[PDB]
Amino acid sequence: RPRFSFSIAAREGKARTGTIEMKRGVIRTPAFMPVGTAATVKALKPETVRATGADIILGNTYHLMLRPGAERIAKLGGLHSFMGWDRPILTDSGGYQVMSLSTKQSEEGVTFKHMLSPERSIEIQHLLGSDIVMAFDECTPYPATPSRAASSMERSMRWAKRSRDAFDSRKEQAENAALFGIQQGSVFENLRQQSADALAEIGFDGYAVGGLAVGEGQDEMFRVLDFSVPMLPDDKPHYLMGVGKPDDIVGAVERGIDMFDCVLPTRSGRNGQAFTWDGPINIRNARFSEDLKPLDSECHCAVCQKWSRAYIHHLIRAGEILGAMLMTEHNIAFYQQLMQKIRDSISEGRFSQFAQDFRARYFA
Amino acid sequence: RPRFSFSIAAREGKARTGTIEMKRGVIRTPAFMPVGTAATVKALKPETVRATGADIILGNTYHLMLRPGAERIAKLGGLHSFMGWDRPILTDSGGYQVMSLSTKQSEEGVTFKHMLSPERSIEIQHLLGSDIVMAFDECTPYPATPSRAASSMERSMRWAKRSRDAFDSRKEQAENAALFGIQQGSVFENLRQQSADALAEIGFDGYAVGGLAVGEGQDEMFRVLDFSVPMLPDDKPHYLMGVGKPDDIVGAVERGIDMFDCVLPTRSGRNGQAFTWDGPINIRNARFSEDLKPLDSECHCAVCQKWSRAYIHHLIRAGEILGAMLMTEHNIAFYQQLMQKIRDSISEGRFSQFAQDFRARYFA
Ligand SMILES: O=c1[nH]cnc2cc3nc(NCCN4CCOCC4)[nH]c3cc12
Ligand SMILES: O=c1[nH]cnc2cc3nc(NCCN4CCOCC4)[nH]c3cc12
Ligand SMILES: [Zn+2]
Ligand SMILES: [Zn+2]
Repeated sequence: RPRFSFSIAAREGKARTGTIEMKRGVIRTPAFMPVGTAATVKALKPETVRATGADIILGNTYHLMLRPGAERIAKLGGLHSFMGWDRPILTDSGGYQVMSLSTKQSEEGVTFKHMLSPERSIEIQHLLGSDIVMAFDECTPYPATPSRAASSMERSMRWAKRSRDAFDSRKEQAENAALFGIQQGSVFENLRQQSADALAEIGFDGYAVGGLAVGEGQDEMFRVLDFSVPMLPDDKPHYLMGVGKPDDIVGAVERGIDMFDCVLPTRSGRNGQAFTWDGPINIRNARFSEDLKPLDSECHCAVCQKWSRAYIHHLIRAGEILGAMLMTEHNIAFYQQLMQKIRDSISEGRFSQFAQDFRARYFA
Repeated sequence: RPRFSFSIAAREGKARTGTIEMKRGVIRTPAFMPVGTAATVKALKPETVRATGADIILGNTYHLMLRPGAERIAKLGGLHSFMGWDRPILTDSGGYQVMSLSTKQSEEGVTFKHMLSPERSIEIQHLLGSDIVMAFDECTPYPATPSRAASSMERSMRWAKRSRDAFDSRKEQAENAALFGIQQGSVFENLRQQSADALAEIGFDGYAVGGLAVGEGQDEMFRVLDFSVPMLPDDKPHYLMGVGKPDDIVGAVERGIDMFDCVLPTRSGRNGQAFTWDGPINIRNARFSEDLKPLDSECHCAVCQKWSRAYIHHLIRAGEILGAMLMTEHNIAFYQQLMQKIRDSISEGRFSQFAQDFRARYFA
């Protein structure tokens, strides 16, 4: 019923658990968003994505704005109808992948081989029918000089204001969707503070920590999160973009993050990597050829209820589509079970113990 | 409950409809068997294969005997457990693909780059836990001289007797599975008769028409079926190997065939060809880019209940796994709906009219 309502039900240290209520559904936080690259979570029907426990998916905009195109998807009834996912979708701005997959940069926006600006990005996300819209920003490369990081962040803040204005100008979008801003500033505490101040001044429904998971490594990422997350408004969701491995997620939650997206469970799945409570395994390895156990001994997913490591080993080695399907369903389910354990442990005031127990076993 | 019981419930001309009862399930005839190439019906979970209406699948033996190997599959609990399909499986002998995918031929069997003989084939199928076992034969190439066809057929008949003996020697196989013989003789009526006589003398649970769908074309295939099928025992199932397109199936049923297998619905599915009552379409074609209709307007499958041509067009053009999944599920469901319409129309004594109506619309 509500457009966007974030409620925090429980806390432990910097960690929070709660819910975001939106018109298309409730999102339990901390949340993991499976990534839909070109209007599909690779190798999964939407009903299967939901069966794993996902409340919301991320829709990449960059590919969709090229093919089939945002106007075409709108003509076909919007992204939800098009792909058959009726729950919330968070769309990215399209700019991150422009820089990584295409470019000419200016104050207006980015030209690439088309022009993408804050205004055009917001309109594209509107045409897709996004529930959570990301402001159009610039992900500062790493490493960056303080001066380069500063000028980059400042441009992102101007683009954040333009994103806000474009979103607010579209009545139907403002009434039915939410808008998140993205903090920049590289690894520099003062710039992160200036960025947080600028975003709070403008005002958003949620705040992402941008500019991380770009090669800096976990120690440095955690160091930056240590000071950066407390700068954001406490009463709104905190979203860490493009993170990450299970241990990255646990540590980020310990530091105040409420939302995550990553291609790892899907991409790894197709490549033969399965996540387990005892760490990742490569199912192609010969040691699994006669292993009748499920991928993970505790996992509640449909794959682990029915098929053996030996069978999935065979499928992946044979290049069979079903191999990709089963690995992906399991990995996404594993990620959702991780999030559920995180939510329950915070709710119960035993998250610290969970984090310690998780790491001891995962890295044994 | 029974090992193998074929009952004919209704007839119209040469067409029959009925059931084969086996320990793992009932098979409604005329039946279409989706093909499982390497212990998977490509891009489908077994539950989805069943949801389309399939009563039985065909398991290719050739690939499995190489990897993971028949002894390994037996150690892992058999093919049914391995792949998660608990209903009947018909296994081929492995010899057809040896000739088409690998060879040295002799009276003992075939050597290839391993030796495959009637005895080894039967043992492999036993290790897999097959419900319907195919005799090991030789598919005569087309065209063939009468003398070459004759010597080839005669060798197949000797191999059929050896297959029978090997099957009967394995108590557990003889008690729980069925054995089909394969008629040869190329396009020659006298040789087809000699082959049928030899097979009936030995005695099988079912009889396949071999040596067809090997380049002869539909007119010639139908011509050979016209005289060949009546030579087989009327009271046992008739199985046409490797057929075929929807119109091939309808015409073969008109000529007395009860069982079919073909890679077309699965293989075509992955390649972008969808079967419809108005003929096949290629979903990649630009004309489908904004088409909100389902693949077929009447189809009862889950794919046609939920997704548009436009979406599947997008998926297939993007090389997305979900595209292969949806196309394959629809095509297999379409084939099963065809078989259901065939069964109902024969039961109701209106199959002739159905065949005419089907062809008029399919080829309009
Ligand atoms: O500042 C950002 N602004 C807008 N989008 C982003 C997306 C981002 N994605 C990553 N990292 C992705 C890490 N992946 C891990 C798996 O393999 C692919 C890379 N960092 C990101 C930062 C930003
Ligand atoms: O005498 C036979 N003996 C044992 N196995 C067979 C398998 C057979 N498979 C075909 N034809 C297959 C036709 N396919 C159509 C679809 O594209 C691939 C070929 N004909 C066949 C004949 C025999
Ligand atoms: Zn699992
Ligand atoms: Zn359909």
